[PDB]
Amino acid sequence: DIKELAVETKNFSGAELEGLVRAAQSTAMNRHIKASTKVEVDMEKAESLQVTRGDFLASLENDIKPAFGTNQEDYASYIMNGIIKWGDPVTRVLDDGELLVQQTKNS
Amino acid sequence: DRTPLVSVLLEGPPHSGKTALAAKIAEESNFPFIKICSPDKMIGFSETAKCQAMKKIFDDAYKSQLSCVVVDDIERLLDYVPIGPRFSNLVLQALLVLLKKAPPQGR
Ligand SMILES: Nc1ncnc2c1ncn2[C@@H]1O[C@H](COP(=O)(O)OP(=O)(O)OP(=O)(O)O)[C@@H](O)[C@H]1O
Repeated sequence: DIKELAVETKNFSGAELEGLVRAAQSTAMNRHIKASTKVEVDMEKAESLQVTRGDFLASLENDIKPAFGTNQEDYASYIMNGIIKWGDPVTRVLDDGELLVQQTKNS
Repeated sequence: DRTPLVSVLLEGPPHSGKTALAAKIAEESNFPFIKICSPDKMIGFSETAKCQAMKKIFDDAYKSQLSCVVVDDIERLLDYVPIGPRFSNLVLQALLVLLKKAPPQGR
């Protein structure tokens, strides 16, 4: 589904969007090549090539990384153990943050 | 797994023989990478040089799966003297910042 990728790929430029597709394509072709003692294309299943969502997800998580803005590598470090609701104040703080951001957007 | 960075302070009166104990513990750690940062190799340096040297020593420790580092005679490292008092602020800030920087994930 294109919409998922469009939403998820934030801060990307055109060139990186092309590179993502290229890397995704490479994966199946690699799935069909066995290179252990001599490069040997199969050709017994090369008439069944398909590109699935898992290839896109893996390529997103491993190969291509944008060069602008904040990405997952930062949020991972700063929020190391996540947030746990141990009481009331957490919700109050988050609600105040929501109010402030909404005010900034609208006013 | 939650705490990839721990630290401890050995303290006591003078001539109690503490640096030797730290060296013994480090040697018994059996970690692959062991380094000792001591003022003995920074005589006459300006504070900027000290900052850079400490930064380099620490950076070298981010490229291993297990590391142990020893800081020796902190007071001499800060150039402290009771009169005034008089010390180096820049190095103190460097240390304070550098005791809570987690390494690259998984080390
Ligand atoms: N049980 C022991 N514990 C520690 N050091 C010992 C012990 N037995 C012998 N030694 C020796 O005593 C000396 C201790 O000197 P050391 O430099 O460790 O003291 P220090 O506290 O660092 O000195 P200072 O406080 O004056 O800087 C070393 O030679 C060490 O090998």
